[PDB]
Amino acid sequence: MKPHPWFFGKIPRAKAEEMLSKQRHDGAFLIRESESAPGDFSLSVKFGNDVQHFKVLRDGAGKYFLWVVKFNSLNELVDYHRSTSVSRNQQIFLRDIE
Amino acid sequence: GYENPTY
Repeated sequence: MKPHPWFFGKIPRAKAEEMLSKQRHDGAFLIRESESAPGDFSLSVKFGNDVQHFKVLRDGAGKYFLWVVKFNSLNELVDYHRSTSVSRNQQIFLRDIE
Repeated sequence: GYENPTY
């Protein structure tokens, strides 16, 4: 296999926004390790002239999720949202950064 | 904050 181009580690929320604001297409995203919740992950996505942030939650069994559907890994959560919108307000499909 | 309610 090859590594994933979307894991940025501990990049500040502000820097994620600065980086994603420069992206060409809506849906461009990255997964970052939260600085507010040690051990927690956040999903940053470009949409128009904004950058939306989604908190990656974990249920009682340790599965990850954003809304209702649960995933056994960040990898599956990410791939799922390439075909299903991450947003409740508009259609936003995840696309790898350029 | 985040787009998805966190609690």
